[PDB]
Amino acid sequence: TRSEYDRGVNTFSPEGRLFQVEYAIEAIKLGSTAIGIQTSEGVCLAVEKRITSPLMEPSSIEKIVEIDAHIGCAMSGLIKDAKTLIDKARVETQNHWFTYNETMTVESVTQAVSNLALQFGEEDADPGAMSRPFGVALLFGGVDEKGPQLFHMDPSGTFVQCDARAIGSASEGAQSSLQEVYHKSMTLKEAIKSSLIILKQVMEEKLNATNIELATVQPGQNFHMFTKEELEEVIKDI
Amino acid sequence: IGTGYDLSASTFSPDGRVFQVEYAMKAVENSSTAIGIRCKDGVVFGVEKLVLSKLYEEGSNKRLFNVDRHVGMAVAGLLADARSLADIAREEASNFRSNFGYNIPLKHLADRVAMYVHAYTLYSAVRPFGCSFMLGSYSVNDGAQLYMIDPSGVSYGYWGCAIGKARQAAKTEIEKLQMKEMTCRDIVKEVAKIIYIVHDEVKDKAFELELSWVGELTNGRHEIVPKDIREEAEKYAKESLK
Amino acid sequence: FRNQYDNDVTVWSPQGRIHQIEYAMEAVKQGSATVGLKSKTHAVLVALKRAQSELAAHQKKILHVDNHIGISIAGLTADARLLCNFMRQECLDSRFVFDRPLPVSRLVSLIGSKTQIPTQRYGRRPYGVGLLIAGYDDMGPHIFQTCPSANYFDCRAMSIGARSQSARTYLERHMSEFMECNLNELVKHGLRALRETLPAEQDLTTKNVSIGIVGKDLEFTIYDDDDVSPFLEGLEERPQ
Amino acid sequence: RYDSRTTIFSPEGRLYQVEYAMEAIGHAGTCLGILANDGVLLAAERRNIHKLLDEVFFSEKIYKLNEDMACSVAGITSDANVLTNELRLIAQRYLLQYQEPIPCEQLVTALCDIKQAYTQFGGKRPFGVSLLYIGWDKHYGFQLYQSDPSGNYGGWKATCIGNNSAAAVSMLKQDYKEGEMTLKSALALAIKVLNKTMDVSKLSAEKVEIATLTRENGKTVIRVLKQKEVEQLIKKHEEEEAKAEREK
Amino acid sequence: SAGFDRHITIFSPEGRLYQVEYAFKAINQGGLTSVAVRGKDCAVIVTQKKVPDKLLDSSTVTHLFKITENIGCVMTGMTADSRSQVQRARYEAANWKYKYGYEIPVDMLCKRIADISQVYTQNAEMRPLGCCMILIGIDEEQGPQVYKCDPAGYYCGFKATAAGVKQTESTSFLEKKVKKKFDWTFEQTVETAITCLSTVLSIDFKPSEIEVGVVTVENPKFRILTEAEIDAHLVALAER
Amino acid sequence: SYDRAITVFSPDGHLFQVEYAQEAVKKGSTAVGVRGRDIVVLGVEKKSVAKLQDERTVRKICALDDNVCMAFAGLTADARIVINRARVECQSHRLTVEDPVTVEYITRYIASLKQRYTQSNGRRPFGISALIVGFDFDGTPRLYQTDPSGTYHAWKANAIGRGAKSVREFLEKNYTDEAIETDDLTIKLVIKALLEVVQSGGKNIELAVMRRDQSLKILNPEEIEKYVAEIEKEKEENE
Amino acid sequence: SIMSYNGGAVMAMKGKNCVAIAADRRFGIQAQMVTTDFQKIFPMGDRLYIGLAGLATDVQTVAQRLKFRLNLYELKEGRQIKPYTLMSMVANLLYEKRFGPYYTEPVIAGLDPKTFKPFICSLDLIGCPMVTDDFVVSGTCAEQMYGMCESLWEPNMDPDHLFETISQAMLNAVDRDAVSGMGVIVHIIEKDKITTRTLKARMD
Amino acid sequence: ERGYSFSLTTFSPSGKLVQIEYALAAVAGGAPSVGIKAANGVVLATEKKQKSILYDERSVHKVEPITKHIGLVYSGMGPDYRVLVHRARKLAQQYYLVYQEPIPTAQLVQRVASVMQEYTQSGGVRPFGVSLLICGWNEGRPYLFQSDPSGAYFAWKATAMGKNYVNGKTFLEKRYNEDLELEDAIHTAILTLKESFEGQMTEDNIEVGICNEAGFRRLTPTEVKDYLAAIA
Repeated sequence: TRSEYDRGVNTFSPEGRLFQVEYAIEAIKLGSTAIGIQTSEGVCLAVEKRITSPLMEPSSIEKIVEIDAHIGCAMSGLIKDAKTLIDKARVETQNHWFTYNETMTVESVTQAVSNLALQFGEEDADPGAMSRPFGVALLFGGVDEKGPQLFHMDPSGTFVQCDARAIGSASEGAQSSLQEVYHKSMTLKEAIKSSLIILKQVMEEKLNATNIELATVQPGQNFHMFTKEELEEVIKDI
Repeated sequence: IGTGYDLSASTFSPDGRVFQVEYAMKAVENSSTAIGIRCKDGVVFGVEKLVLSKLYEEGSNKRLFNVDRHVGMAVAGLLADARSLADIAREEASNFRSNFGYNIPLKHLADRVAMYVHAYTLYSAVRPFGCSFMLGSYSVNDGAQLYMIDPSGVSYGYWGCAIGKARQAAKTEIEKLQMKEMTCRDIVKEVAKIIYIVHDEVKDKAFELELSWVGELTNGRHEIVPKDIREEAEKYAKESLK
Repeated sequence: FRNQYDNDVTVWSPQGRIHQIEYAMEAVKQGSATVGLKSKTHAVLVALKRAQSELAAHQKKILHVDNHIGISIAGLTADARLLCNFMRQECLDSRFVFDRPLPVSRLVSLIGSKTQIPTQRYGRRPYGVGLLIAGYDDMGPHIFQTCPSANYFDCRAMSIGARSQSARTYLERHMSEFMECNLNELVKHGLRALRETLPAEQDLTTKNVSIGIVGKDLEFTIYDDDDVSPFLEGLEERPQ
Repeated sequence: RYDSRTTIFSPEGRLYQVEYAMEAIGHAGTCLGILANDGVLLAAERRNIHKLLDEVFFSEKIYKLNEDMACSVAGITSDANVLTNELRLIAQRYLLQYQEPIPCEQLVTALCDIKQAYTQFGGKRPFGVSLLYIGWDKHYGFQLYQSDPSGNYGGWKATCIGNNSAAAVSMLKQDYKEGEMTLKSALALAIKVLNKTMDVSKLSAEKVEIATLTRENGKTVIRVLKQKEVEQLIKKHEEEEAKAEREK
Repeated sequence: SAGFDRHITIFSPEGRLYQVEYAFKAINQGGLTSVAVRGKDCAVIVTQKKVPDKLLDSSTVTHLFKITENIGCVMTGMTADSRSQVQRARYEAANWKYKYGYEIPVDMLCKRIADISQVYTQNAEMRPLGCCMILIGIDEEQGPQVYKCDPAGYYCGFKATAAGVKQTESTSFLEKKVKKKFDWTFEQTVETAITCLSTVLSIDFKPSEIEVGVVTVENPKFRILTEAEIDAHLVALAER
Repeated sequence: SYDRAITVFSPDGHLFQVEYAQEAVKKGSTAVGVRGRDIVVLGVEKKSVAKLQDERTVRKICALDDNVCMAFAGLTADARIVINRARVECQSHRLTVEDPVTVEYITRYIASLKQRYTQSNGRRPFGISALIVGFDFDGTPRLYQTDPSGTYHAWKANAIGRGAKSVREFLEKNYTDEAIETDDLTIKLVIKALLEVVQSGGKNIELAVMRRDQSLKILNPEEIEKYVAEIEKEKEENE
Repeated sequence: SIMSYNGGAVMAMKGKNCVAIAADRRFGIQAQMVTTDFQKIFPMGDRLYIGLAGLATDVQTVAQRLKFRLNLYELKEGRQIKPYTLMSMVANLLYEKRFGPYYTEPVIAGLDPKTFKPFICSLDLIGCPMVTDDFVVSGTCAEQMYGMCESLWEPNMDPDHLFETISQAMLNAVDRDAVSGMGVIVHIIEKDKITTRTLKARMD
Repeated sequence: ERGYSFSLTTFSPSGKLVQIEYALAAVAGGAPSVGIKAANGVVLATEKKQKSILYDERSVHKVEPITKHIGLVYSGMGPDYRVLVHRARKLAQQYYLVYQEPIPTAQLVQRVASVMQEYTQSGGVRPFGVSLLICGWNEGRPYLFQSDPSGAYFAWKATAMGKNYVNGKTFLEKRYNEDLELEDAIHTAILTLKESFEGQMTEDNIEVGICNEAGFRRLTPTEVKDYLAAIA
């Protein structure tokens, strides 16, 4: 009889599981597929748009956003949940650029965001905060003093450094494909080609310019989201 | 069985009893056994501690605390509960010293701690402290007192009492001991043999005995039995337990 | 349902148990194993790192809180992390107000006091994280294991987590050397313990193990694949 | 089911507690008001006058709020009193802040906001009171607004709320000539509506509670019809009904 | 019909507060009994004592206490609720003395503490302290008073009152004695109390099993009748 | 089960209270807004007042600021509350930064308000969807839809309420670049979309047009008959 | 010198079955002159009027909060406020801010609603209630009006005689001070008529 | 209908709050009390009968004064009545302090109604199981009011609630006349107590208070005995 423990996050299963947190985890699969890959030359983030109507403004739907010029993001889950998460992340990065006047590392970015996360069952919510686990899985990538770095965040608050992680509806299959398609010496161009290959194999529709949002972060330049022409260039090869 | 009435501590029974404190009684009786005896010029304490794993160091989960310099702390029940109750009692004694400027009487400390443990018995958002603890002290101008306070909240005065799975058993074999006359030297022996006979060896084996006392023998100061007197008590036990 | 007595920590069973506390206790049995050993002047924490997938890094299980005191987590990431920030804040407050390191026994006592409040009061879920505490103070090394029942034990060793009974019985076989061992000897003993936890098909690789060592003059330092390399070079082969 | 606290949403989207607060007004006394060319009035039913009520009151269903604001109440007595007191507080707070009598629409919206806040959040039962505010303002002359326990409102020139409200309002809209009734014809229409909607062959003036609002000589006067006046009006309508039936 | 006996703040059909009656029945759960008798210028309180073993300290197990230097108290029920309620009563009496500069009359003390218990039973944040109270004292221009308070916050003065397991029979015996309209001198009041207890219990108790307190006009201090005087009184009753 | 709790994830990862509040909009009324080259239009189905309702106070279309407007679908009390809060926030934003509030800012504020109203128990979500329209400082036409889930999105021409799917498909089939060349073409499109669901025409439709900072005047019920004469004329013109 | 920061002059009078209240019309800062339409006398009813003396803005604030609370009371009770309740009410309104005192010394006057017995009252800055059977003044001209109303008033004074006495008293009293003056408004109220006037004194 | 008779913040699908009705049912089971408004004053009485004459009747009083001219009686719970008396005294004295004038009884009834309906606003706090009878004289007029656990308040020429209230109300409506005198009002009140007293009222078995132009005063036992003898 699980039913007595799913009601509420502050319950413990006979197997010691957090059923509310597990449901939040599974709620990630409701979101669109997001794939990020880490290479020596940088990190690239590929996502699916899942456009509901051609009359939609594609700029509104945001699967990848900028927390700071040196770092990038990817989302899978509730739009508003991730909106609060990203706003907090940007506020935190400016907090660091205020306190230490430096660019704060991506591992610390996911540290602070996970600090905002996993706070659902915390008494400090008296002013007002999450009474429910945050329902978005986060993909953080960028370049810091340790070179290019990509971190995947779990709505439970867990983070892990991942060379190539896939979140969203097709996380299992995309991860399985990335398992054999990834090599350590992969160049940025061939990595992005492989990422769009995985998206093509995974996405429910054909790949056009309005089906993919593409992002890149390299030590040289700042965060660049691929424009329409850059997206066409990177998709015409595939 | 009272179903529908024992989900909270603020709900009475058709017979008129809070089943939460009765379940705390049950938990205490399902816990370890601790005896204490008040001598002519002080009080002594004894804990039967089961070594659940030899991997545990000796002195782990120390159970004979000392709330104040002249007040000890023996307790049976939940170790987390024991530590929380000890901490609130220590804060109470420190507040008493800060506000009133002298040592806290054992009866007054027992009254304050019983009131506080009651304050966790009758609410709904909290749970009664499911642990029974001992209060012992020796004052040159007041005397010696002993008190047992269970999660029910009743702080009664016992000459020397026991709590645990051998409550009635320890009552039977502590009744035969004459108490009021001899001092700690002739009482530690009785405590040691009592603790070593109440414990069951076929089931729930692997126990060690730790002891503590307060009195003028250490200048009204609670401390564990000295290692020499400790091994002497163990030797009297092994001789007497034959 | 007769188990209506396990929906909150503030209700007792008819037999006098808090089944929610017991479920929290069993929760840390899910996490990966972690065993600690302590010498005359050195205490080691060795844990088995786990990864979500082989294409991603292994989950860190050894956490540094202060130069002299270190912790190892096994259980929920959220609760363990919160306990870690609480530990760091308290250790700093001790260094600021007393200029002396937080005693291991005192630190574990405040840990018990902090984690008892969720067990006693409605609201916060019980801290379901098994913590292995290894530090150094006046009477030398200490190993403290804080069970998620808001209880702690002074132990010569402990393995907490998945299949930790194998390491427990390994240490039960091998007390007789723990006290008199040096760094390398205790490290290899701990590695054999984890190898006992680990099944046949798997072995303690560089990415698989995490080692944390503290001592009288040596701070709580955690080693990684390249850092565990000299320590595993002295490691023997699995007796299979 | 979804009949728990008001902060719930039925799968079809309905707010069942708010729905019940709606239908609960059908148990309240019947009160109406209509908008005349140069006057506005409130007619209400005194459902409970058994034998021994002292009638130590100026009006029961009709409550005055301000030199320009008056309303009729329909709901639980406790929530009725609370709503009236909050109406007074808000109207006079606006007067103190702005040195002008509060516009009827503004005060109505203030009440509606409070009522919504009492069903929007907080786990508090919504005010089960439906109001009929009557008043004058220089912006729109004479205005009549029909409140709602849900927190909505509407500007109406003819509206009845209480028991047997549906039939009353149906016949009222059947027999309403907008823009061409004075105070006298409006009084006659209200009396006829009461005749048709109450459970009495001959309604007594005691069971009837009428207050009229009229602006004259630069000032707005709110008066409840005195017993002599209300009895004269009811007897006039009674002989008018007699005239109608003898002609028929 | 039923099912409304779960919350203190829930009105059952027919407007019956079940849980309050549940607390009143919990008063009896202590298993003891107590009676109070008042004379022209005296008020005697006597209560039974049950000792499971000699192992307890009889000097601390008293069931009657002293609120202020002239106001004494006796009560029964759950002993923890008993001591909490006497602590609250002493707090209230001290606050009254602080604020108003003169000793609390028995009627006002009962009224205030009954108001406290009413507030307890009116809001669902409190278990309504399931122990009944009997308060005694002397007041100028009115003489001795005996007042009773209950968990419901219902307070009333009594010429004679009772509580415990034998409430109804003790009250019937009290009525049988008071209908004879006799002056009830101090020794006579004490003996009526002892006879009531002995007959309703049918035990003819040894003098060591009863604690007695008395307040008189010549002795406004609440005097706990010591072993010597209770022996004198009740063995005199025996021979008388 | 998992439905009667605002902040409890279902086993399949749904906050069912949020989706029920979202569905509550579908029981409102059709409200379609289109943004043109220099104009933005709001077409809403008007409830035909029976005999006595004062149409002056049945406001379905309201302007938050002189540079933004909005139409709502859902419970009117919630819409009134959010209107008051959002216009108060527009004024406070002008207090803080002195420049006119951009449509993005006010839409983000509305979405955040709805979201903070749907993340804790004891607070029922705002069961209203609002179409935000207006021009920025540089006069760019932007239109936003806010969803009771607390999210917002940029729509070139969207419809909400009952029958919003039919209007959506109609706009998909008829929204062209040349259909917004002139103000009259945008008007023709919006009245066509309206009469798709409210086929009675004439009354039961309200329109509002915002040009490049004209402080929009709602089309008054003299040229709605004129504009529907134009619509019927073009309608018999292509057929 | 806080009184001199704006100044003012008010006086209240009663006669036989009638009341007369008079007030200054000047508004000006402690040194410079600005306007002459300041309202120190305020209608708390058909036959109730209150005169205020103190800081100009403090006067207006206390008048407005008084009107708010008085309309609240009138709506709560439905009856006309009987002037002794008004005097206690104004005393409370001033006193409830003892540690933050409004440096305003007001005055009231009226008649009993039932027996038509005139009543006047005086209030202090921190709110000391006071009632006189003859007269009361407040403002910057307290000494002169006090003295000459002591030397001029007679008991049981007829309504026309009441108007003449108040007019002469207020004019010849305001002739003796400068910060308060340049136009005085006189309000005589009787149970039958309310004749609102403004006596022609010097404009200087 | 059962799932809604458990909280004070949920509306029953058909009617209204059921906990209020249950509080009213608790009220109707209390001690009978009758109040009568005469031309020149008001009278309210109640029965103090209780078993175990050991009880001190003088110890507690069911009729208490709120100020020099306002008195009240109840029917239902005792401690809730005491709490209501305390709150009413505090409110009336606050009004006195603010206005320095004896509190009109209409405002007192309104304020006490507000305070008792406050307990009905939210869950976790039960409504008062007590109904109030308010007697008062002011502006040459005797006022009689009833205050409800629901916070409703209404006027009464003469009413009676508590046990057997329907029979008492029928008796009153078959007895009361608008030109009743104070002494005859007391006679009618004692007769109303009698027709369902069940056990031969004594001087102390009942408790009656009276209010008039000279304020409110609870009748002393001697006058109660005299009136009981006069009625016989």
